[PDB]
Amino acid sequence: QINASYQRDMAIALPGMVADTSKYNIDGACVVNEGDVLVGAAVQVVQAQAVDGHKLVKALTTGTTPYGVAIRSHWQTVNAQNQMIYEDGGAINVMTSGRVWMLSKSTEAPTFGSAVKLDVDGQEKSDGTIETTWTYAGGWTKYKDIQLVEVQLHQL
Amino acid sequence: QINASYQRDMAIALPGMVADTSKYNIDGACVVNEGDVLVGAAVQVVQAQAVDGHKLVKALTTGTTPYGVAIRSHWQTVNAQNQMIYEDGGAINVMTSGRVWMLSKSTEAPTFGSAVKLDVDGQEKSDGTIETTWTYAGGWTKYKDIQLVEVQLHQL
Amino acid sequence: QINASYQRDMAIALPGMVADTSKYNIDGACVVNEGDVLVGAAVQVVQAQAVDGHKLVKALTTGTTPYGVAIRSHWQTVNAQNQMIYEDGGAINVMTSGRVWMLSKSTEAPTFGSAVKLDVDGQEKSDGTIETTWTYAGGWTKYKDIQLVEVQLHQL
Amino acid sequence: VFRLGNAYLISIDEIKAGQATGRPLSTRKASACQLAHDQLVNRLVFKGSAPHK
Amino acid sequence: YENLFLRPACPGNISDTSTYNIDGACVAQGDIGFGSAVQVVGIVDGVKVVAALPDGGTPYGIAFRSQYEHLSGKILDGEVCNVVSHGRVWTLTSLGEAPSLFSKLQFGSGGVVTGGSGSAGWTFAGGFVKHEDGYIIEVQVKQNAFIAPP
Amino acid sequence: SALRVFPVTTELSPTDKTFEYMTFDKVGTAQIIADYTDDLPLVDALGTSEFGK
Repeated sequence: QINASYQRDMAIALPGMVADTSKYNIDGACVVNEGDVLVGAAVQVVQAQAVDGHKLVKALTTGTTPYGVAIRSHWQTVNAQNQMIYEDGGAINVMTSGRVWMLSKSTEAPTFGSAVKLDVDGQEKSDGTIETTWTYAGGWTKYKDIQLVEVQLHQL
Repeated sequence: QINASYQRDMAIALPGMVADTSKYNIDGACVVNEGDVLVGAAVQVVQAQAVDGHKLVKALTTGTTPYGVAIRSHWQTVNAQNQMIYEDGGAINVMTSGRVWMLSKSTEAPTFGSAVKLDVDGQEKSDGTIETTWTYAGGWTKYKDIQLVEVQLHQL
Repeated sequence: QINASYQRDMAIALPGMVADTSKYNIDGACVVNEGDVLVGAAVQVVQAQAVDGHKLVKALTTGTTPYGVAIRSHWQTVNAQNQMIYEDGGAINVMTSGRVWMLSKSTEAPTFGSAVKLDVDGQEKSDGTIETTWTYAGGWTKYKDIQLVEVQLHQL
Repeated sequence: VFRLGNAYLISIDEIKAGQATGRPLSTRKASACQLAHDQLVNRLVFKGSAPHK
Repeated sequence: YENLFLRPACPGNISDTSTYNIDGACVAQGDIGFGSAVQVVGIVDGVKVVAALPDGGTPYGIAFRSQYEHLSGKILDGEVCNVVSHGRVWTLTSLGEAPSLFSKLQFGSGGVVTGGSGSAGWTFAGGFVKHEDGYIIEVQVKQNAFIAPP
Repeated sequence: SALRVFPVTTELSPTDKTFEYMTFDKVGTAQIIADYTDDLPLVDALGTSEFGK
């Protein structure tokens, strides 16, 4: 008889997870009643309160400027397809600066230092029509049936 | 037969020293590739590993884009040609934001708040060919036969 | 199982080593001038001090007359570029008559009793340009990719 | 009345290396800070500062 | 993982606890009022000399409210001064209505906000309240946003 | 299984950064001689080292 020992590696990242600890900036907001927002996808601001500055956010739509990216946090639910989501009514955590793992649906790894272009639904696309100030960070990984890409986010 | 007392002043800066304790950011997940890097000179990123995550950096050359400045460290640096350098295949301390003392090749004081133009060797010059987005923060001193300038850096 | 015993042979010679115990003569009142000398290569005299008595030697160059060959010494030598050399500004042993092993660039065995031709860099090589008055002493072996030849030197 | 200030940085690797080799670095940096403070006081006394009146 | 808000909305103070930077080694020429933009006129011995914003200058920061350094009510000539170079801060304004969110602000004379159609610089952060028959806005200051002309 | 298949030693201090080790070698020969002989050969020795980080 010959003894055996096996080996297995862990995954690198999860959708919407903070990449590293390099000078991040996360703020809380409230989700607008219309539509759910996927964790790890961009969001837009529709109205900011005048007294203090609290903001109402919803999913990105064509012809709008993004604000930040939804991240994993304490408050988060499960959808029908087991996709992790932010509900219509509740608090949301949004990252405005730093490195984050964000959903992608392209097919080829991006180049370091170039700009990031998004799609209507708020996910990465190599030839999208939405122009953003964010930058690629070089990380490119593949969770089970999920594509992820690492993005540097600059404060707006 | 009367006593006397004398006065002497310390120098202010040193090549590769952080100017102050402002909001700064240091990347230590980079590795020197293809040669050596001089402390107090700009560096460039060749490529970033997609899975491992270590960035590959080297000295600045014409037609490239600067990324950061190597800083001082009494433990990570190697002594050669009567100064501190970073050897090939070793971890490096790149500075991505904050105030840093850089080497210079000019002869006159610069204007506060103006844009910084570098030479093809990564050393400051008043009429260099490589243009950046970093700024002069006001400091302008001189060590023994070494000219230094205080430069403010932000993320690329 | 049945046991086994093996056999091995040591190397014959080394660069810059005294070949045997014939009548020799080694001059030690010389000093290296303007550079360094590889052990096992020819040298030249540039100037002899009239009142001090020391002789200034350096590596052989084209259109000159060689004077001797440096020999091995574990005390008066310095380790450099994975070889053993005589550094600048120090005492040196120079063999002026006798049998010595020196570096070679030739590819075929020489003929006993013939004349020795040296290359421009001071290493023995057939069909060379510099003519000498030394002889081959019948010795031709290689120490791990280094070609050595045995030369008899008559004093100038 | 007026106020002074400065600082310095140090890392765990440097601290351990100093403790191992016998010569530290934090002591030298603190000495430099104190000397800078004293020279600043003396310079303020003997040379003044026009922008600070 | 969230950022806390700050309680009193007075002019000249900070509005959030996000990433901020305060440049405390400065001196004033002339008189400066809390909540106004300042410019750097010179540097002596590692100290920056600041004055109120003129026409044609490039703003550097915004004067910051402190209850020990400035016992008078404003910053006086020859005083050490606090200046905010990065972060969200309440500024005096002459505008009448709130501009579009995340637009580019423009500074009139004396360091007051009067424009919302600039090309590059600081941006509106979404806060707009009323002070003394005048208004207060919330600005997001970034470090290398305004670059001194050659 | 990397820590089990290969041996694990303990010789480096937690503050050392490089290490070096040495190797030695020798040469020589012999010959058949007569009573009056002044041409005996000679011998010598060597040394080498390597580095690690």
